[PDB]
Amino acid sequence: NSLKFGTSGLRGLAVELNGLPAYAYTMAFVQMLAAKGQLQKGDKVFVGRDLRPSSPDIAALAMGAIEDAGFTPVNCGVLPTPALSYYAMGAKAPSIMVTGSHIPDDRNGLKFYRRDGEIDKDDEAAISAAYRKLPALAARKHVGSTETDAALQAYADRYAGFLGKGSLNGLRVGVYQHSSVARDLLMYLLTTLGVEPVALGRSDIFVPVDTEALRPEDIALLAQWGKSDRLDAIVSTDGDADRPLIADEHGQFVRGDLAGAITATWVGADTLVTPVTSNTALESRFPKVLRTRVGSPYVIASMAQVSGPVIGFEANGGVLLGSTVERNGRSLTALPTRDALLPILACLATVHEKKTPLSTIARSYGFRVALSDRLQNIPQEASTAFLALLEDADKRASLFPAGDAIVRVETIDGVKLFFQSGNAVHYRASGNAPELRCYVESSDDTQAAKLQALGLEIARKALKDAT
Ligand SMILES: O=C[C@H](O)[C@@H](O)[C@H](O)[C@H](O)COP(=O)(O)O
Ligand SMILES: [Mg+2]
Repeated sequence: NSLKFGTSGLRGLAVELNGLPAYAYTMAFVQMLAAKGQLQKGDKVFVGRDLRPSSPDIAALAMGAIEDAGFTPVNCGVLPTPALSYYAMGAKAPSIMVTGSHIPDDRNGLKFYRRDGEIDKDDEAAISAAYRKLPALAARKHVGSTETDAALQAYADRYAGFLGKGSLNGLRVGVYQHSSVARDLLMYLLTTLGVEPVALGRSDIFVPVDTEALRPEDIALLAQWGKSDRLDAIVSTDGDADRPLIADEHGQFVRGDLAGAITATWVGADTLVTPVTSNTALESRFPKVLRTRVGSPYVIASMAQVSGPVIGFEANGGVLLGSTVERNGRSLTALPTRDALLPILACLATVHEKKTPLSTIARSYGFRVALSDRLQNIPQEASTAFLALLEDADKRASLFPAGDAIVRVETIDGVKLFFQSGNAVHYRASGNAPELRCYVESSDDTQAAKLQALGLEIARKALKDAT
């Protein structure tokens, strides 16, 4: 009942997914591929997972369905979503990642990959249609495929071999581990690159990290760790490690779209593709920016139409490298799905090459002061109603303070309100969980904080009133 596609992935409550649904959705997927002639009897399907409590069970159900359908499940254990996809795509095989990514800890999901990339919105519909048509099925777990570290090792080597052993010697970097599937990978990879890494804040409890809505606790932790004069940066990822979480030499967060810009510069990108929620200062630096709806499938579909490299990224910080990049005789092949290691390493490499701290690098882009947050536990019907309210000219004027007039409204993806002052407030329903997003831009830190608070209070009040 909670289980549906949305922005990307099939997601919903862990207690619903952990059972027949995970098995049946996996069956729908593989049978969808086989029907289309793309999967033949005995072909490999790679499965990976994150560190959510339900993830081992859900992976085992997925692997059961793969095998019952007549295909070969390959257990890749615990690893980043981009590691699984990089490896499976290199093997020309589909894959399934078990993760809820950023979503709350009572939820989980499945992220589906074809042999050549993320599933698209047509695929999502064909899976849902196939799922609907399945019989009333004998769900079965597969614990029997021994874990292979091949995918994690290949992924590590992608970066080690591209930058080269010892190429970042001199850096000292904190690794905020929490429950990131890359918590250990980052330690050994950084060490191989000549960085001195320091483990910080490992958690035996799953921590849902949303890089577009950091917990005040994580912000305070990054500041506290990063206030040491001993660290050049703190690096991390979210749960399934498709998004970076990067802080500078003072422990201040570098917003994901700025890490994305730093990465675009580093790889010498010709065209950038990013959603509408990315910082509006991007176009000031980069002359070819294609703006999209929010979500990886939208970014990928625009990247695919583009003929240096094509780079995609979102304000969540995930980077989608669209073209092979060359450097000092070494290649980094295209990986058109969100990655955290690329932006992390691009940021560290920039610091290393320019002998300049990350805060100065970040400031050099002159980004508008942006903030983002979300309200949790907001049903789809309630966020749909609120967003409709904002389409009424009278209602908009009623909800916002009179002194700053709304001069433009866009409904490309949610509702974005542009003000005469230059302020902007953007609301979106999350497609991945019952949450309402509020993103703002303003002219300085004080005004931005006030604007973020106002935007969230306006939504809170209107949501309570409509109830
Ligand atoms: O979130 C995960 C999405 O699939 C990702 O591609 C998207 O850009 C944002 O991280 C937020 O999307 P929502 O705001 O819809 O949750
Ligand atoms: Mg994620």
